Amino acid sequence: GLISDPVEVDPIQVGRDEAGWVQELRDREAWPKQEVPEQAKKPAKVGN
Amino acid sequence: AHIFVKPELVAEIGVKQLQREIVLPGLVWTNPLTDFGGSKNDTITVRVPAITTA
Repeated sequence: GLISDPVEVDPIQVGRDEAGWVQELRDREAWPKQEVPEQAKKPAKVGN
Repeated sequence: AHIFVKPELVAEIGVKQLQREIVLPGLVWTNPLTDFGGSKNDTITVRVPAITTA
């Protein structure tokens, strides 16, 4: 690419999102209270 | 019909914009982990030890 080009996608960001350990929360301002997101209910991995 | 040239002058008397006191940061477990750049996917995996059944 070029130095002046817009910043491209970070592979670390893609892997971080695909691992699924970034914490999703509730809007804290939405009424009625939101349902708990699926990532917030995922069991601990059996392996690593 | 006397006119006097006087300056508008600005004072500080202690009227500040009321702001909250900060208490949450000292109550939360902070930085048990630090080497996020140095681990894969910026993720440090925490191990939960095993439990056996009899």
